[PDB]
This record gives sequence, C-alpha cells and structure tokens, in this order.
Amino acid sequence: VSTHNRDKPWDTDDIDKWKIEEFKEEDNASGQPFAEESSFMTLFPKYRESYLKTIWNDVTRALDKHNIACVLDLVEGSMTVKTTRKTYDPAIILKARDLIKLLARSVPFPQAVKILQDDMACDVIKIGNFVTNKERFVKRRQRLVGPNGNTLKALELLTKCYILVQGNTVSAMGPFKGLKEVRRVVEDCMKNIHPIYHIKELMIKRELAKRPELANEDWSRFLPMF
RNA sequence: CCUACCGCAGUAUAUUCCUAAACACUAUGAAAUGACCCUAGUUGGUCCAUGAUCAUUUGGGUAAAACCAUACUGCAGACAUCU
Repeated sequence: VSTHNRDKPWDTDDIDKWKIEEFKEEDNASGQPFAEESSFMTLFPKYRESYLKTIWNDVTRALDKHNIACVLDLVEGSMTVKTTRKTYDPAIILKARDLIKLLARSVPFPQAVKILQDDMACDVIKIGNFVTNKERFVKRRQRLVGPNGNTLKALELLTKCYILVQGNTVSAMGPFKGLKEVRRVVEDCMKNIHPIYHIKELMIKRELAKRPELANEDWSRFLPMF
C-alpha cells in the first residue's frame, strides 16, 4: 500500500494510455536541428561480416527514411549509427542503436528493420554467463528451442515475440509484456528450470485472463508452484 | 601497240522522316531582404545585371577535322630551258 498519494482528477478511463501518436517534422517544435551529433557504435562477430557487406546498402536506405547515417567498418569490425542535421525524431536514434545490435546477433534484416516501428521493442539476453560447463550450457540452450523447434514455437505463440537463439545471446522482438516473459523464461532456463513449467504457467495465465471475475483476486491457487 | 600496278588531286564510306538524350544560345516572368550548399559560422563558403538560380516550352544551332583501309573519277610520267 502506497501512502502519501495525491488525487489525480485529470486521469479518466476514456484515454487510451498505450497509443503512440506519430512524430513528424512539425512535431519538433524547436524548429532547429539537434545541437550536437549523437552516435552509437557496436561490434559484431566475424561470421556476420559478409552478410552485413551484402545488406548494408539496404540498411542505409532504411535509415535514410529516418535521417540516420550509418557506417560499417570491417577493419574495425564495428557498426555505427549517428544523427544528422535532417533528423527530427529524438527517439529514432535509439531504435537505430537497437537495429545494428539486432543485426549483430544473427537476426535477419527484414525482421530486424521492424524495430524502427513505434510499437516494436527488443531485448538481447545474455545466456553465456549463467553456467561455465560447456555440455550443461549446450543442453540448457537446446531446451529453449526444443525438439524440432516446437518449444520455441510454443514460446513465440505465447509471448507474441520473435525469438532467435544465437551463441551466448537470445534476441527477442515484440511487445513489452512479451519481452518480460521471454526474459523470465530464458533466465530460468539457464538456471536448470525446464521451459515447460513456464509454458504451462503462461497457458494458465492466458485462460485466467479471459475470465473477468478472476482479475481482482490472486491467481496463486490456480497456478501450480514449481 | 595496249593493258595492270606505281605518283598526285578529288568523291563516297549508308540516305529520308519521326523521336530520345547531351551542350550552348534564344523567347516570357521572377533580383539586393538576390540565389544555392554545408551538424551552420566570435562575424562560413560559392554563384551573381559581364544574368546567378528557378519555372513554361519560344525557336533554331552543334555533334567536327585530319589521316588509314576499300571502291570510283580525273590529271601526269615531269632531271625544270626560259636570259
């Protein structure tokens, strides 16, 4: 219970709080370019290089839709995004910082370019840090995909997120609730908890969410403890 | 006695119509709060009546010359007096 909360008369149920209104040039009410250049840089593994070398022009055109300048440096092994004078959206650089990172973690460009949309969010979760043994790490990482990918499919339908497992990372793209659930499932899966328990928990949560009378009270007696 | 090659000088190496593009000009309107470019100025840079930069199309112009190769045509086979 939070005490010392003041009343909020302006808050009513009519406002859709989660809608994202479009940002345009007229929305930037200062009317001036960004004061100084903002840049984000990442490194990528060496096996991605040639793929990046093929797709970079396409990547450039995508950022040309948002006035973001991109630089690939194969000698350094780095990808850089930066704002220009033509840039008017303050957030669109951060999404650019996501995109190259998604490109660094084996997410394909047609999937990764959707991070430029407003409703899309991404998470890159490190899985190589939990356990030091190689065989245990391989087994727990394969538990995420499962046999014939079905467990992975069971994740992607439940959290509504595109999930790609590569190396020491898992890259998830979707809504924020789905990202939260994916992070929980992945971090528990690296801690020797099988994903099927979380899958069953999400099923029970999904069926309880349909019933309106069950919203106020606790779901703990329905949920099997694991 | 005649042909062919050889010397020199010319002609041709696609033609007509429509059309696309380039370059430059020209016709009309727009000029000093002139116009354009650059993460952009403690005083930026470039072009600008010697016509910039924009719009309509106003209309015409240029895209050669020299040589090689092939064919054709023509002129000569000339040691050069002149006083």
